[PDB]
Amino acid sequence: RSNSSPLQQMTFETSFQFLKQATMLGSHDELRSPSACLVVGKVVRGGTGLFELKQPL
Amino acid sequence: SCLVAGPHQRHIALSPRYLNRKRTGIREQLDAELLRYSESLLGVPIAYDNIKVVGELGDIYDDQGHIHLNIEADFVIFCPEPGQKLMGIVNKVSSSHIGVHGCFNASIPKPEQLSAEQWQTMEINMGDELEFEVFRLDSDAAGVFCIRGKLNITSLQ
Amino acid sequence: RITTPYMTKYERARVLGTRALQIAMCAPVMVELEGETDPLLIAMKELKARKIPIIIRRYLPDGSYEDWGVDELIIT
Amino acid sequence: NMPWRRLQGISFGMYSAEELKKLSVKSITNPRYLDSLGNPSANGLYDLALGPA
Repeated sequence: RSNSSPLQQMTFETSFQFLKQATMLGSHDELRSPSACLVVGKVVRGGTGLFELKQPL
Repeated sequence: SCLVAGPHQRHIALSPRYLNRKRTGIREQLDAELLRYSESLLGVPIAYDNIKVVGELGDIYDDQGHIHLNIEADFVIFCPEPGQKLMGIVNKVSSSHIGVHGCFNASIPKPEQLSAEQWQTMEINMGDELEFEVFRLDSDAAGVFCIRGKLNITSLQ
Repeated sequence: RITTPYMTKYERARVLGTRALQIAMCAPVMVELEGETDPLLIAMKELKARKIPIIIRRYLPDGSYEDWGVDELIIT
Repeated sequence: NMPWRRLQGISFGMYSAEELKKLSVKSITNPRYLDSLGNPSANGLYDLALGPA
């Protein structure tokens, strides 16, 4: 409950209570957890994905 | 005068094949694919891109191979727009229509002339029987921008 | 300017992967390949020669970032 | 050539109930959804405006 990720926290347990909460509070998700990053099809923010590559022109 | 210049920012995704040769590739297909083709974002025939530059760096996005970047380009454009009385080449006289610079095609549907003037099949005569088959009054305000070969519907009233 | 000078293993992995995905998409190889058909072997050959024009953009936990060159990074 | 656009954030809120309208292709009224042979009955749950199933 003391967690800043609605997409996490609903991939764990009691997903409908945590969805009702996140919905009646307008709770915003930053897509920084591994779960929130695998739900919307992003690259996790640890290990190999932690930096850019920035090909110079 | 159709003289127009529009500075616009576009997003272009360059292939890794055009790394050493970018300016070549920034145009090969990604800008030269709508060469003076009607634009709907701004109402623009893209004559040619005078200059295409990038403000700084390029962002390769995770699994994708392409290099995404921003292009600040000035489109030199020829804008015939409502509020203008243009000209038109008279080549073929028809009841359906009356089909500039040999490349801008113009149309004139039937009920757009003065109805005082009656027509003959071989050629049509206007009020004072003066035959005019030459660049003259053509005021287009209804414009097609969808069909592959677009139109320029000209008026005289 | 304050992060470690070496290239972490995750950075090596991602740089090799990206250079290989570029080579495979018909990118010029600056390493004088010698008959190998693997783009990952070519990417390793390039990393060993210090010819990779990529900029590792290390992100700090508050949004601030630091841009390092793959050349200016001690590969172990 | 991928979409190139990425997501930064997802917020959960409640729909107005007046903006759900215009998020609606048609109102369904026929209870029996299965046709005599197994096809979609017009104005039922399975319809051809709610998409090809």
